[PDB]
Amino acid sequence: HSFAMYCHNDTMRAFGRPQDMFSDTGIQLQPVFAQWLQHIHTMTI
Amino acid sequence: NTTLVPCYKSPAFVERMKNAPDSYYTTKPLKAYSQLLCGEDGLPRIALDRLSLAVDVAIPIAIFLYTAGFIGWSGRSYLQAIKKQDKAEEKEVFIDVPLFISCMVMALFWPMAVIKELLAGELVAKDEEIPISVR
Amino acid sequence: PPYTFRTAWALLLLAINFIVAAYYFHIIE
Amino acid sequence: ATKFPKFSQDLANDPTTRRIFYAIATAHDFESHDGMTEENLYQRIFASHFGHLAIIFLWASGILFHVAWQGNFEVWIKDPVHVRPIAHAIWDAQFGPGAIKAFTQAGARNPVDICYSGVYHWWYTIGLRTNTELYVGALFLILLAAVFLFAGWLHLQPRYRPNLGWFKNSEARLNHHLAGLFGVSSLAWAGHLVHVAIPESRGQHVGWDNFLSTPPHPAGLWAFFTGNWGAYAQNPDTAEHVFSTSQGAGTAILTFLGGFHPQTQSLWLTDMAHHHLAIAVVLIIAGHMYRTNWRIGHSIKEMMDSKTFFGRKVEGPFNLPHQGLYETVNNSLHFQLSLALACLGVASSLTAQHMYSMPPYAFIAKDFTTMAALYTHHQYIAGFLMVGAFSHAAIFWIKDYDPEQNKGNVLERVLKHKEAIIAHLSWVSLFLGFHTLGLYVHNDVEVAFGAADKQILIEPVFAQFIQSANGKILYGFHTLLSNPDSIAFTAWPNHANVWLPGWLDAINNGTNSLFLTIGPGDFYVHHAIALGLHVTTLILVKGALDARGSKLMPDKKDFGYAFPCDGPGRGGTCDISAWDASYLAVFWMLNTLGWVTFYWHWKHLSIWQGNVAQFNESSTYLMGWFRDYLWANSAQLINGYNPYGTNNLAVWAWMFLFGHLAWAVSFMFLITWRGYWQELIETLAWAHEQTPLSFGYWRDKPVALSIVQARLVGLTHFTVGYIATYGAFLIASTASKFG
Amino acid sequence: NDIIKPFKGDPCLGNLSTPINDSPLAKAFINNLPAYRKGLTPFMRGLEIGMAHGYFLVGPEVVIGPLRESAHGANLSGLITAIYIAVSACLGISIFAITTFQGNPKGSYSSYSKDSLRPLRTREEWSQLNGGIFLGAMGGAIFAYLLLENFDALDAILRGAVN
Amino acid sequence: TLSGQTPIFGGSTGGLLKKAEVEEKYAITWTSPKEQVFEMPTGGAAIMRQGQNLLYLARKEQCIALGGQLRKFKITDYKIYRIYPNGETVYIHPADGVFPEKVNQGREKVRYNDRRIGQNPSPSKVKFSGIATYDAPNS
Amino acid sequence: MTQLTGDYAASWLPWIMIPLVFYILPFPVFAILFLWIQKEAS
Amino acid sequence: MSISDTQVYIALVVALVPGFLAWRLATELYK
Amino acid sequence: SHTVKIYDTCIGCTQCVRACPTDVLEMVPWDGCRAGQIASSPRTEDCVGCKRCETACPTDFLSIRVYLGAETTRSMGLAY
Ligand code: F6C
Ligand code: CLA
Ligand code: CLA
Ligand code: CLA
Ligand code: CLA
Ligand code: CLA
Ligand SMILES: CC1=C(/C=C/C(C)=C/C=C/C(C)=C/C=C/C=C(C)/C=C/C=C(C)/C=C/C2=C(C)CCCC2(C)C)C(C)(C)CCC1
Ligand SMILES: CC1=C(/C=C/C(C)=C/C=C/C(C)=C\C=C/C=C(C)/C=C/C=C(C)/C=C/C2=C(C)CCCC2(C)C)C(C)(C)CCC1
Ligand code: SF4
Ligand code: SF4
Ligand SMILES: [Ca+2]
Repeated sequence: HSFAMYCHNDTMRAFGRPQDMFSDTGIQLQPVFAQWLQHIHTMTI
Repeated sequence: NTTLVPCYKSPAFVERMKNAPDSYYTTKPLKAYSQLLCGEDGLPRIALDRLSLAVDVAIPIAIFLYTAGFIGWSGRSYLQAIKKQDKAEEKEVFIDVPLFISCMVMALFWPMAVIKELLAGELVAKDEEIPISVR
Repeated sequence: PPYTFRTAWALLLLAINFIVAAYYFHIIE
Repeated sequence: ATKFPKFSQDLANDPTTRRIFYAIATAHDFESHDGMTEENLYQRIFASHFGHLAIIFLWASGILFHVAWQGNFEVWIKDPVHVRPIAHAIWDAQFGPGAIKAFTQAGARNPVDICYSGVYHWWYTIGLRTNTELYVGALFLILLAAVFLFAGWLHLQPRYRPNLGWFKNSEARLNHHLAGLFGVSSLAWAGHLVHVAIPESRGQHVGWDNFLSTPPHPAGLWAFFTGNWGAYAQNPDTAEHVFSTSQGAGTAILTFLGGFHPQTQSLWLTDMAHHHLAIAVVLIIAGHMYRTNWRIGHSIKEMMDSKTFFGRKVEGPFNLPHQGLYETVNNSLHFQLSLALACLGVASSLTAQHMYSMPPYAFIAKDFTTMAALYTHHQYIAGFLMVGAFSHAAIFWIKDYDPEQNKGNVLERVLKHKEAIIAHLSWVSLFLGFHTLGLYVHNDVEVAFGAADKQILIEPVFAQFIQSANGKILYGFHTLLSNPDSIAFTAWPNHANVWLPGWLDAINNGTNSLFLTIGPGDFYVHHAIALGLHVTTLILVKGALDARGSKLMPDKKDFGYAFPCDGPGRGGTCDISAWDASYLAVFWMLNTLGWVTFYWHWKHLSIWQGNVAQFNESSTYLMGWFRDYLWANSAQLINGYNPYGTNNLAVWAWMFLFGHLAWAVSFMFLITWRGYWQELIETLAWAHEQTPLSFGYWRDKPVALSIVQARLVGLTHFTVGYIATYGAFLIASTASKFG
Repeated sequence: NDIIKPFKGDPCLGNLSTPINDSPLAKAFINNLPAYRKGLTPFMRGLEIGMAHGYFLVGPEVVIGPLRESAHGANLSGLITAIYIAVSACLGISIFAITTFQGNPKGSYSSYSKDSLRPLRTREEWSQLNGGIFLGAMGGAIFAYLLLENFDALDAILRGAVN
Repeated sequence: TLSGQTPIFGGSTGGLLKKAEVEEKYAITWTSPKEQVFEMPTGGAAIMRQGQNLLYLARKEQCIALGGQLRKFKITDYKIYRIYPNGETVYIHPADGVFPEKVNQGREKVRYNDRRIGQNPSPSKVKFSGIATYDAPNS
Repeated sequence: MTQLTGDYAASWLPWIMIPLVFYILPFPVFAILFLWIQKEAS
Repeated sequence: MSISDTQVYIALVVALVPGFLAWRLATELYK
Repeated sequence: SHTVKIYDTCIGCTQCVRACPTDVLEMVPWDGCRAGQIASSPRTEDCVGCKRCETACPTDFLSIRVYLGAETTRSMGLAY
């Protein structure tokens, strides 16, 4: 679930399917719990 | 070979002289490269023509092979110098530098030493002296 | 013993080798 | 106790997973199967060669069928320079629109693959012009493969199964293989060239319904038998002849101009027909050398034991004791297999070294990627055959060698001084690596600090003498075919150098690869290559001569060929078997051909792109090999697919990265060793037994795969990653700069 | 010598040991068909027999049936044909099982019959067979119906038209 | 047969698996004069009892690994049994009741070659024969 | 183009055999080839 | 002119002949 | 099912028996030694193949050889 998703992306971009790769534009995988902490650590000022 | 010409007459190599700083390194050596057989790219080269370079393809070879044998002979003669002493087990881990130096001065005239090693039948061990494997 | 068959097959191959060098050094044509 | 594998009983009772694996890797070692006799051994060797010949023919019919069906041979043959050959079609149901568009190339209306095999140029030269001619060739080879699958089945029937005496009839097999298998076949091939290939290169269509009526020469069948043989070379093709047309064509069918066809830049077809005709006659003559059953001929067994040289007492052939060698070679199958592989490994290197310098097929010198892949293919094939030639030398020493029959002969004299041989391969290897790496990294350091004029540059004036001794007037040695007044140039008593004006026209033309210009950068790689061939010979010779054993374990013959070690005692005996010297030498073989093919490719990539002065000025130091070859030519390979699109190199960019992974996963099987994985599998076996809902359970206990197997599993990945990475590099770095 | 032997070595039996019934390949194929595979419950015998038949039985009616002219209606006519052929076939083997297994089956299903070509001789074995044949021939018919009514959607995904 | 009180041990993960009751299983039985603690061959530590001790181990190497540990507690009265799944219990160590380092009478030279290892025959001699070079009834 | 097609004759044939030999037949083949390597010799 | 539609199927049934002759021989070598 | 053969070069140093982790080796009386002993291998189906017996044999080119053969469930040491 880390490396073999890089081989998923490496294969969709080679096929010419950038909309079914784990991109910010394809299938987004957002770091939800780390973008949350980035919000917590800047509103506490 | 005739494609190689001296760096005296070589358009690609005078260009090397033109854009050359000095600092210690590109004037004193680079004048001495003017006597070398120099390619069609301004790069000194080692060609093997005839008597023209028969002495220059012998100065490095004679200087190396003498001092390579000098290291080899002093290192060899020091080994038998301590095998006969029956102390060679620890004589090797703790170098006996007066003995090793005296084995180096024997190795100055090593080319004439190896001949009388060979002519005495003493340089090379006989075949059933030597530990081998099953064969 | 004097080597008579190893020699004259080594000196034969040097001979062929020295002929090749003879054309190499522009000696014989 | 499972049925599989049935050939070995003690592997069938193996309770673990190594019996599935060891069955695969032992399934062809027929001499070690349970309940095998020598009589039964050969009859299965023989019958599995028929099954192998059929696979070669079914593979060859797959080449023909797919270019007949999905290739563009008809379109290609009208312009063999500006259109790309099609290998086959692509059906990957998971392409996107960017890969359909990218791979729809070379005038195709569907995704296709560009043929880099050169079969298009081979068939265009030997006289195939229509797709139907390719299709009936494919159908014929399918049926020709059928008669060998049947023949293999036929010779396992008891009434047709040959006896041991027939197989060990060495003199009868040599007589037929020389005279019939090579002699008649090359005579037959000169028959095709004279009847089909040469006439169809001049425009006229010769086929199966046509060839019986139209003679290939106006003086056919009568100039030969009278002895007026010169009639077959009266008017040859002129220099303005253009291929596969009647304009400029001649009538000569056996003429010996030499050099290249000025329009295809290949050897003349008439020059090839005359070649195989001459080879056939020499080979047929050679096939009447050994007596079969007519008491006129030679006996190989008596040519060994002979000790009388015109009455003079000699020890044997060339005054060397060869007694007992006939019964040594004849009864040893690994001795025979080692000699066969060593001779294909030379014939396959020789294939690669000649087909780039002297292109045989029409317009193949102008297809750089095909020309590049064909060289790298046959050199890598030849490297493996050389490793296997020395592998089976090591099997021969272990299993089928005895000191009794070979007492005092030439084979036993080698073992008397096997350490003198190995110590000297050790010296040459040490000499050639100190002074090639040391001369490269001196050049690196001097170029690094700007003083590129302080490089040690040794002109390879001995190979330049060869080229001058063959015609190259470029250097100026002016001797011996560079000297027009020499004895060799003129051939004074006969002046019959009919081959010389054509050859010297080709060698002195700089637009071909025949005797390429050689510089100081070429000097250094030939010592890397020499260092490479010496270490990998050292590893293999050490493994063959120490297969009987050395002082670390003097009993290696009892333990077989492929065993792990002899424990950690006596210091530790990892990789001690003779098999581990074949394993260790595949790395050096791959490395060495990764210097041969790197040097071939970069030297030609500089000629092809016109930037010849890039190889000459930067192959003398190792960064130039790394910046101007690997880093420079990777640029369009790795951009086969970027965030912005995808092109026809998207598969080469993917196999390039595929081979990096296959290479890296090899290091897992090569660095980490068995007992680490057994303690980890022992843990996973605990987890599976103790967990609910996991209802499966191993029929055979999962064990970490064995020591000699991981060395083979890791060697397969290293090899597949070495070949997929460079295959993708070489194809994409050549077929992207160019067509 | 001769390749045609008496059937299992008994010359009086009304059969022959021939390359079609007694070959290493032919015995291996027939004796591993679901009717004869060793180690199957009668449900799995019928389930695997059923699905092979329901699958192909929808074919001959959706392309040369009366409804072949249209597209959505052709598949219905092919499915229901497989529904009807199988329901009447599974009606056949429920009433076969009732009428042959009635105390001492007259024929090849007797207790002392020793017949290998029909090993289901129980009426505990013919009832799971009926359920397998039915549920199999229904699922096979539906799967071949779903694959055919979605043929345009399936032709695209085996041609890469869906990217 | 076999009996004894099991040592104080909280149970491990390295103990018997499904091979114990399906193929066969081992039992080491020793007597201790003291209530001390020993290292478990399957990981951990257990307290050996005061009388007759019994421990079930998966393979024979564990038992002789433990037996070699018992000799460091000055205990040399241990016996190793092999329990087949049907239930009978064989005595396998020490096989004759005395430890194999000791020499008895009545034991036989088994797999003894009456030659130096150096003159084992070449593999070509036993070519296409059942035997190997190391059985080799010559000398 | 945006589809896999074939200009070659019988272009429908890759359409069915690429699924057949690559992801429909191998699992039956790997099952048959599994039953052969794990059969009792009784 | 590429090969016709029928010529592909002719090769399919022709190649079935060495497809079975391989079975002839693989089993005769006692797999 | 390995094959632990013992050769006549033993000196009865007894060291091979002690190193064996699985009690394959044991001493029998003999006469070709001052020790009057020689190793024997009565329990070789129990041989695990570790060659730990060969490391302990002090005779040059040692008298005891493990000949790794058909590997079974107890010669590979599997607890599962
Ligand atoms: C049946 C059988 C069986 C079972 C059941 O029964 C099982 C189960 C388990 C569980 C419980 C666990 C968890 C799961 C998960 O999570 O994940 C998944 C995975 C998988 C694999 C999954 C799988 C499942 C199944 C198999 C499915 C099926 C498939 C199909 C059927 C095929 C098809 C067929 C045809 C013929 C081809 C596991 C695991 C592990 N494995 Mg294990 N398995 C087994 C098999 C096998 C084999 C062969 C091998 C070799 C490859 C292995 C390996 C392994 C490793 C490394 C590991 C790990 O890591 C893990 C662990 O340890 O924990 C902790 N393993 N597993
Ligand atoms: C004319 C009679 C004849 C012919 C045509 C053959 C032909 C063949 N035999 Mg047979 N054989 C014969 C008589 C004959 N044999 C007799 C009388 C005996 C009894 C002793 C045998 C016993 C025998 C055995 C035991 C075997 C064969 C095998 C073979 C096959 C070789 C494998 C192969 O095809 O590779 C390729 C064929 C080529 C021609 C390749 C050519 C490329 C080579 C490698 C390079 C040639 C370059 C040349 C040498 C350059 C140097 C020339 C010089 C002038 C410079 C081949 C078809 C093998 C087999 O069974 O296959 C099924 C095998 O196992 N034969
Ligand atoms: C890097 C070295 C190298 C290079 C440049 C090539 C180049 C070539 N090879 Mg290859 N090959 C090599 C090494 C190499 N080979 C080695 C070491 C082996 C021994 C295993 C092979 C065995 C081999 C075979 C059997 C064939 C070729 C063929 C070809 C030609 C067409 C493939 C292609 O387009 O190029 C692509 C670049 C590549 C690196 C791919 C090469 C093909 C691989 C190596 C095939 C691997 C065989 C494999 C064991 C079988 C697959 C398993 C199967 C069950 C699916 C091409 C000129 C084909 C041919 O003869 O043309 C008609 C062909 O049939 N080669
Ligand atoms: C005519 C050529 C020829 C023939 C007939 C043989 C025959 C034999 N060799 Mg061999 N050999 C050869 C050439 C040949 N060799 C070459 C060229 C090499 C150098 C690599 C070797 C090196 C070699 C070694 C080291 C050994 C043999 C052994 C053997 C014997 C057993 C065969 C076997 O292992 O079972 C079957 C073998 C296999 C099923 C191979 C397993 C899979 C291989 C690694 C291919 C994997 C490719 C991979 C799947 C491709 C990737 C696909 C894709 C992802 C790209 C057998 C008599 C063994 C022996 O001598 O017994 C004592 C032995 O250990 N050979
Ligand atoms: C790139 C090379 C490479 C790869 C792929 C691996 C992969 C792996 N290593 Mg390894 N390792 C490597 C190099 C590599 N290593 C090297 C060079 C060393 C030398 C020190 C080691 C030393 C090492 C140790 C000591 C250990 C591992 C472990 C592992 C496993 C970790 C578990 C995991 O990641 O699950 C994921 C699997 C992968 C990431 C592999 C790639 C998966 C691909 C992308 C998916 C394949 C798709 C599909 C299945 C293809 C099949 C299709 C069919 C036709 C065949 C894993 C399989 C650890 C382990 O065993 O874990 C329990 C372990 O302890 N490695
Ligand atoms: C060995 C030669 C060879 C090779 C490497 C290929 C390769 C290929 N073929 Mg095939 N094919 C061949 C011979 C070959 N063919 C012959 C002689 C015929 C005439 C019947 C066909 C007819 C054919 C059709 C109709 C199709 C292909 C297709 C394909 C492609 C996809 C794989 C596939 O489904 O094929 C299926 C396999 C067959 C149809 C039978 C071929 C098997 C041959 C006859 C024998 C191969 C067995 C081999 C020798 C044994 C090695 C096994 C093991 C040791 C590795 C692939 C590139 C597909 C395609 O066009 O891709 C877009 C396609 O649908 N081929
Ligand atoms: C004899 C022979 C042959 C033939 C064969 C045949 C005759 C064929 C076939 C075939 C077939 C005929 C196949 C089939 C199939 C099938 C399947 C695969 C199925 C399925 C299914 C499913 C999966 C279902 C499911 C379901 C259910 C169950 C319920 C719900 C719904 C659903 C749908 C989900 C040949 C010559 C070729 C060769 C070999 C031998
Ligand atoms: C001159 C020249 C050349 C050539 C060379 C050659 C070709 C050679 C050779 C030679 C030879 C053919 C040799 C050899 C040898 C043999 C032997 C046999 C040896 C030896 C040795 C030894 C014996 C050693 C000794 C020693 C010493 C001396 C010192 C140290 C110690 C020791 C012991 C090591 C070149 C081109 C390069 C360069 C230029 C010119
Ligand atoms: S085999 Fe080795 S360790 Fe055992 S008694 Fe003999 S010499 Fe001693
Ligand atoms: S290999 Fe290990 S278990 Fe076998 S006899 Fe030697 S020491 Fe004992
Ligand atoms: Ca999508």
